[PDB]
Amino acid sequence: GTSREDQTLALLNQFKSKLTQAIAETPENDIPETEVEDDEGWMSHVLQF
Amino acid sequence: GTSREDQTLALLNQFKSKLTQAIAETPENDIPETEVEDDEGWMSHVLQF
Amino acid sequence: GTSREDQTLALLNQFKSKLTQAIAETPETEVEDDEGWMSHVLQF
Amino acid sequence: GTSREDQTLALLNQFKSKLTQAIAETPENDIPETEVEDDEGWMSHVLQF
Amino acid sequence: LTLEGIKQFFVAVEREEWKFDTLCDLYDTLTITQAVIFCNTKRKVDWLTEKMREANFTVSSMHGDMPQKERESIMKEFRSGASRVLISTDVWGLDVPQVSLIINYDLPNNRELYIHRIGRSGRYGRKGVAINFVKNDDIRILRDIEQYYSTQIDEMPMNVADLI
Amino acid sequence: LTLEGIKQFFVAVEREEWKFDTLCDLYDTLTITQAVIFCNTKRKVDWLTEKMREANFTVSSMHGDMPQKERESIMKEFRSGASRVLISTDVWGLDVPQVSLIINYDLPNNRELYIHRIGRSGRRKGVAINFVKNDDIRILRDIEQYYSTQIDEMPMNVADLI
Amino acid sequence: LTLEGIKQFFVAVEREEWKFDTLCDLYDTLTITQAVIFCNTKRKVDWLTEKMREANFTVSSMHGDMPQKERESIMKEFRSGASRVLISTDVWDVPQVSLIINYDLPNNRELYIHRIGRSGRYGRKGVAINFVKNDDIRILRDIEQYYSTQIDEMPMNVADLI
Amino acid sequence: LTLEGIKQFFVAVEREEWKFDTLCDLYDTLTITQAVIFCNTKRKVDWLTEKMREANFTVSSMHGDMPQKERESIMKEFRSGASRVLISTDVWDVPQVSLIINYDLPNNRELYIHRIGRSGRYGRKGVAINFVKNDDIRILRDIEQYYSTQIDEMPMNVADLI
Amino acid sequence: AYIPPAKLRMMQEQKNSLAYQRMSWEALKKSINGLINKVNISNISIIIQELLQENIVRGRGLLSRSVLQAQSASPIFTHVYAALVAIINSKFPQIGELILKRLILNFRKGYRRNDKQLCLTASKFVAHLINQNVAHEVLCLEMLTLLLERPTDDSVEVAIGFLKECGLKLTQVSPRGINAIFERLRNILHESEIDKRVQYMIEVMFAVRKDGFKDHPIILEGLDLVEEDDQFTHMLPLEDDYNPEDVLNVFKMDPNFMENEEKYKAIKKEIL
Amino acid sequence: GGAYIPPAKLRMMQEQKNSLAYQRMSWEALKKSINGLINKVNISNISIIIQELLQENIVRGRGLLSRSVLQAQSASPIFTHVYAALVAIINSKFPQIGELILKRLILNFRKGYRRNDKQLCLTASKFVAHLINQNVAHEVLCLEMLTLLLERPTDDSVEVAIGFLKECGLKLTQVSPRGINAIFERLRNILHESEIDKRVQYMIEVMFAVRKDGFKDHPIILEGLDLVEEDDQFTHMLPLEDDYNPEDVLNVFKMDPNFMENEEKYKAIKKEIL
Amino acid sequence: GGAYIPPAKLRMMQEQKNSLAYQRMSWEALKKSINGLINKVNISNISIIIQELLQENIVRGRGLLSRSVLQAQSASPIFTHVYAALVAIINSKFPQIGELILKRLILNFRKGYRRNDKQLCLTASKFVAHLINQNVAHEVLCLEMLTLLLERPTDDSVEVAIGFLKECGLKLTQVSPRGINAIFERLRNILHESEIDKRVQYMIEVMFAVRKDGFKDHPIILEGLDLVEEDDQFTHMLPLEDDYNPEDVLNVFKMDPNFMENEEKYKAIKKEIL
Amino acid sequence: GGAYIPPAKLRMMQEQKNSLAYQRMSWEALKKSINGLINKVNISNISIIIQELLQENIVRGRGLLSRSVLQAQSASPIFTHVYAALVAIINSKFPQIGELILKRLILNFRKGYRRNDKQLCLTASKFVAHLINQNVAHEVLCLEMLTLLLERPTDDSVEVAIGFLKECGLKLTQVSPRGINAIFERLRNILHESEIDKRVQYMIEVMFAVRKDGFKDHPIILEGLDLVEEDDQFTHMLPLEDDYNPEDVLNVFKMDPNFMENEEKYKAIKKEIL
Repeated sequence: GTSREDQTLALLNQFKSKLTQAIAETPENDIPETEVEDDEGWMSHVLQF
Repeated sequence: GTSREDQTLALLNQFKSKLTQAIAETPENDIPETEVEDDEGWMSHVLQF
Repeated sequence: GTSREDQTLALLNQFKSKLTQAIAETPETEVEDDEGWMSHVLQF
Repeated sequence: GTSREDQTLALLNQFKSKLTQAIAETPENDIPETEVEDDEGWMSHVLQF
Repeated sequence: LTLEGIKQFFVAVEREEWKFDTLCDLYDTLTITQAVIFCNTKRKVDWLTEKMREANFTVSSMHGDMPQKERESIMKEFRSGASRVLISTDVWGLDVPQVSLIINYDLPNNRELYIHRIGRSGRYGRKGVAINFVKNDDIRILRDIEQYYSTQIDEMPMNVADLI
Repeated sequence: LTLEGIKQFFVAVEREEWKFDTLCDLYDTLTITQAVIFCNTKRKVDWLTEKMREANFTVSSMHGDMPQKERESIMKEFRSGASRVLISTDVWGLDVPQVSLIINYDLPNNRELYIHRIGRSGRRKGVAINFVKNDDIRILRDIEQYYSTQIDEMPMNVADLI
Repeated sequence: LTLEGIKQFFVAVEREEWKFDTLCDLYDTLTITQAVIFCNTKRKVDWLTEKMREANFTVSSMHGDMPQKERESIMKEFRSGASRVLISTDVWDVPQVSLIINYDLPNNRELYIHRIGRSGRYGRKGVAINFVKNDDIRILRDIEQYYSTQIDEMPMNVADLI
Repeated sequence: LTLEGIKQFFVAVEREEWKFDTLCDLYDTLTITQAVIFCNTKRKVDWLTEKMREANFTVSSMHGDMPQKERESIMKEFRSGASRVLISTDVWDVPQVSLIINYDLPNNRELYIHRIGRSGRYGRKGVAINFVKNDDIRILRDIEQYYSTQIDEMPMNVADLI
Repeated sequence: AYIPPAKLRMMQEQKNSLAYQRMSWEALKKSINGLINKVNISNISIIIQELLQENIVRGRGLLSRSVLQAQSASPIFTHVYAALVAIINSKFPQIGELILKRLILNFRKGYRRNDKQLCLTASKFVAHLINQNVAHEVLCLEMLTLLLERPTDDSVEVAIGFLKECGLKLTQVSPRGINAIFERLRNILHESEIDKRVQYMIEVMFAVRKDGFKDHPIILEGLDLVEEDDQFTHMLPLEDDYNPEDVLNVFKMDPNFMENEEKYKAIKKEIL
Repeated sequence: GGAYIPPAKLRMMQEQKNSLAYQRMSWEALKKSINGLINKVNISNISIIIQELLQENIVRGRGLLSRSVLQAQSASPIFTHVYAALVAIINSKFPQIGELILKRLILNFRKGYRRNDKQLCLTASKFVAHLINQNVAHEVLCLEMLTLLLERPTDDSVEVAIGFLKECGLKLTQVSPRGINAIFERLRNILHESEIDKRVQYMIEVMFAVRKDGFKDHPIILEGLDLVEEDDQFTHMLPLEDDYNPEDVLNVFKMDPNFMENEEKYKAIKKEIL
Repeated sequence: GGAYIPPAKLRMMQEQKNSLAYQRMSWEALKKSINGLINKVNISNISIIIQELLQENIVRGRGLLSRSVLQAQSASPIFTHVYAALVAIINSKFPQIGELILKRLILNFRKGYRRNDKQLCLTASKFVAHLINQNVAHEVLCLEMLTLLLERPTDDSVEVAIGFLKECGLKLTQVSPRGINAIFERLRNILHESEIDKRVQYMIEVMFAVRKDGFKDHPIILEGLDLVEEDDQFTHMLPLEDDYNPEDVLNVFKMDPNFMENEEKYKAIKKEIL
Repeated sequence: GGAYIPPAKLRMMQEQKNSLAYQRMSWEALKKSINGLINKVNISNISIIIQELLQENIVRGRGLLSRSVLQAQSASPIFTHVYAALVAIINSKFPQIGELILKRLILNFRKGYRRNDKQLCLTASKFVAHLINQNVAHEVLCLEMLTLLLERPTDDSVEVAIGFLKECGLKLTQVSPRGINAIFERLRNILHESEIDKRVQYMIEVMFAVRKDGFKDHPIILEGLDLVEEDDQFTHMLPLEDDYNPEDVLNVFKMDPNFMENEEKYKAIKKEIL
């Protein structure tokens, strides 16, 4: 019940920590110019269809 | 079928009576000169574009 | 066999004669209840 | 109950498959002579304290 | 699903003994393309199809206990017109356009199944006839269902042959 | 109606015996969202729907003898995704955008029905497969010439060419 | 061709992002019989017709690359009233056009008159709205003086001036 | 009894005030399975066990005045692992003792070997820490010469030398 | 309000002459209606024999009207109805002639009055009665010629639906008639102004001809129950003036009632 | 007066509860949404446009939808038919909107007839014709209008009357053959025993020709717009002569204390109206 | 290249006593059978398709089944739910296949996100949502995906996130109410404190409307697909960010020396799995 | 090298303002506090030490806590059970730290197995057993370990397997009877069909005796350590063979720019975790 919710929110907070820190090390998320890779650079990337 | 049409013709004859009596009560439909109102004087009026 | 078909087509030709001659004599009508059928055309 | 046991035994069978197949590709488990590595070559190794 | 447009009738069979005698009489006075007969129990559907085949009816029987695959094989037979009546208990509207008439040989003890038996979906809704075999015990449930579904069920007249 | 953009293929099944076994094989090698199977006769459509349901297919059947209102009620079931294949004879474009495939289990007897089966109204680019037998190849190259289009022999590589 | 009598307006869209949002707002405040919207590029015309059809507009699309014979068939569809919007670039016959929208301002100036202008003393009087951005404003009053016409800033009261 | 093999250390606590703060620091830098803490008086062992239990230590206390049978019954509790620290004065049985700490140097010297020393040739290679104050250094270098052993000043690097 | 029949048997009981005639008439009507509601392919024989046990010659108009009402309301089973007729006509030809006459007048009435569903049902019934050798093939050809002389969309549709049912019989019996019909169909397909949908159905009609009407057989297996030498094929042209004899549907007292009933029982005990 | 501002730049200016300003904002948004949807309607998108319209609170804003539909029909008569179909759908679900539209349309027609406003006469008559074709209004209205136009016939009156008859003649023939026969008898009587221009005489002759064809060039409803079954439609019977209140107050905003309650109630019936 | 030949014409060419060539033939036959079954699956036939799939050695071909299910879901998202249900059944008996499908699905979603592949994002997100609904994957995955999409939100990111939430919102509400409440709070904040297009604000409004409706148009699992009881399901916990190996080598045939023995072992397990 | 200094003698030297030096000082202080707390833990004080440990930012120092617990368990196996109990509590509030310790423990066990490190094998196996008992790890880990040890059994391998089974056999019997029965049948077959030393016969016989005794000397969890109910525990399932990253970089200090924000966030989570 509430235990599962505490645990899921803890995992989510760890993810948010690893996420907000991954955009810091990426070269200036305001103006980055990278290659079009085939695997992933995903954690920092943003969507533009 | 025929019932609806009997009723419709009854309503139509009632309308024609209310129309011809309005043509009777209008001030001399041969030579009437009125103003250009904004609502209606319609039942006696005739079309002249 | 073929005798039956010859006889059948003779009857059919008599009907077609009465039909093409029935379309000549037809003249807006009313909706009758029995028949005016030989001339009528279908419009559902 | 029994569902958890079926699932755990399925995972165990997967492990046994990956294990018995790991002994085939290793160089002759009867007489292998390798180096003393620091990480792992574990799936084929046998214990000799 | 709803009941608006479905002409709903009931006949005072007064007790079970005359129910069949009523059903047959209906077939002697009405014009039926195909029909679906609904009864509550499985023993009753078995008895009714066995006695109707004896009366030279082409009937297919169905109940909720058969697998979801054999009931397809019998309803395929009923839809093909091999049988002209289908007697069944509650399993589900229906998927047969040729059903001129639906008979509740028994009124449902639990009411909220009635709409699964007689009700039709608007798009595929065919104007049909439903006849309820009510006994003196079933009269209590009969007009208890009229207010919940807000529909109306009229006592069948002898003139019903001339009012579809 | 036109055929432009619709990839048209044919496979030399060579005789009726191998038609069904081919159809099944197609379902074992292709990726199909939904499909429409066309047969000439209604008895063939009945047999095929029964034989596909035997193979645990979710099928809806349709033929020109049913009323113009029950056919709508069957295509509503097929469009809802309750069935994933629609087997039918000649009745009409179609009313399903997600149909990955159209299969002519039978080639049309007369040529002028072909475009009513696979053609699209106002050309979705789709794929059509024709089951041609050694007797049907004459009608194949009558339809290739009449509509001035081209139908290519399907390759084993067709799985990698959608 | 001339511009006399044609009510000409412009709206300060200020940048491209708000162009579409303005167009929709126009359709929410004006009464339009039919309209033809002009854009500069062909990719832009395609993008706009696809994004407007998403908003459930009845649209026909046109660009200068298709042959002079198929666009006859597209404008025949638009004239029949099957579609109520026509998006096109510059290529050059519809009395029902209540409004003309330049979604893009014309790149070279003298094409504007081919878009909005009317031929001869007898010609249909219409209304034109120009989507001007802060970069395009330079051409706006560059075109007003050449043809000696007037383009007024659209008012909030425009709903009462047709 | 002898001292060979017992790693012997001392730390300059400089005065009594810093002894406890040092002891705690040891538990923050060393890995201790169980330990035996030696004090001279019963006053100090009582006070020290009270302060360690206050710090949430699992402690068993022992002194020379209780009967020789109740002290065995207390050491049975300490050997069972119920407590992970045993603080006691000099009395007259635990292999799991990773550490022996002389919270005090023994006032008279001849008791030192009875506290940290081991019985036979192979009892246990262990570590002993002596809490020496600026007044205690004389007793330190009386004990170093009497037993002819050497006690080294503990390094901060001791964590990597067990 | 209707009351179930059991509670009706308690009201009155009869003693076998004047008042009786109406009771037996109503019982015959109900029995015929029930049997016609019951008939299908699997039970055609037992329904035939139970019907033959009833006085269907005295109530010949009643049986005719019952069969026609059932077919008009439930066309899905027309073929089996035709088969039923084909049996009774083989034993009592006057009843078959009566049914055919009233059906022809029904078709003509619907055709003149532009009654779509009735035209479709009556045409299907006549087609399957020709298939059963109950009526002469002349009727089909005359109907198609009428429908196709000055063709409209609806006329062509009904004609094509009618041809689908009886085309195989027409091909076997009168090949020149049906190929002439198809030649007219091609000529109308090209040089006649008509909707695209009906052109589509004309194309599928030509496809069906190429298939040889295999989806529309003459008689389904289980209903070909009278061999050619025992059937009586009535020849009723389309145009002849017929009296449907509605007077046969109303009750009338006959002085030789019991004698006529016994005579029917004696005639029935010979034909099995 | 005042300069027009794009909506994006207006959302940047102010932002907003159950307050009054919310009611006014939602009122204007409803007006704009309805106007846009009515501008969008055509044959290919009628069904989805109907369902999108039903998402809006059409009971509170029934007058807005009514006057918007009437404005669109008056300005673009080429689409009267589809507009009628749209009404025929909403009238099948909310009859009060159909009755309201019919009332103001009849009042508009009478005003135009009195004021000799030609184009308005033509548009209103075409709308009435196509609403009769869609079974929204009772056939009495048509017959009363034709007799009115043909009682004291002039060139323009007969022209407008026959143009209206072209639109509603097939429905009138199917529903009331004797009434339309009276209309045609009056047309013949004016053709012969009345002084008229040669043009209108020719138009009467071609009208008789059109009647002989059975109005096949003017069908009831073109394929794609017969979307309400006869048994489910509600045909309002509004005679021509009755005095109607246009209920103009429905076009002006008013605060209702049960605002959110009424909005949720409309959503609850909408989750039923499919 | 080369012309395709029907299989009947192939059986006349060569016939095969079993080991290497048999393994290759049986591998291709298993691939074809699995592909056909995945093409056949629907709600009305889920049970028979399950048992027929279990008759095949799906643990030996777990990569084949994984690839076929993912291809079917990517090409036919209309059936994602039933696909998930299928997984939910097999995962209840062979959890390794569920873990494999889940890991490659996560890598697919991440690849699409990185590559700005719209359709792949939508399909993978819908698959993740319905696998969450079937208790095959842990709900943490949803919440991290939504936080990723909404941290620096763009129009397209908000669109894909709102479409994803539509499918799994009811499950998230039942299992983790505070997480979904945080998601909705962020949605409100972006609706207000950000400059945005009218369409995307409308999408946020319809999301709030669906939450107010209680996801009545997006149930957890449709009636007929709740076939694994909570106590019998094996819910895999695979976070979004973890580094996974999709084990593509499991899709390529390899000879195993104890082939017939392990095949008999699987047959013995199949005579146990009902 | 260099002489050790008491911490008190350090307070006179330097004093420090959330800059970098504060972060590093607090990192060293957290490491020392965690080490002390892990040295203090026992059965009688588990609750108070748990709450005092939760007062520290164990998410920031999850690698520190993991390696500290692992070191303490490796050096003092007599207390494995209580260590496991500690994990079972913290893992119930922060599953990520339990996953970290479990991954590094499995990797340690595999390293010891490969390197023939007896004491390390025994220690890691005992820890895994008691983590299985506390519902922290999935039972598959046990069964895989026993199957590995007993596939090609040697004297030392059978010793390690039997010592491992002694600790977790009762839990395995309650949870997976068929697996442990397979283990016992294999044990009998080695007792009979293999030539062996007297020691391994004694160990197998005493294991069968312990099974006959019902593991009365090896309970699942000692009275005083059943502190999280099954429904509140998060059982991580990590197979033995999977490739794991021990994430040693989490044991070394690194500056995070949002340090104080994260610390206050953890303080709020601590005011939530009781």
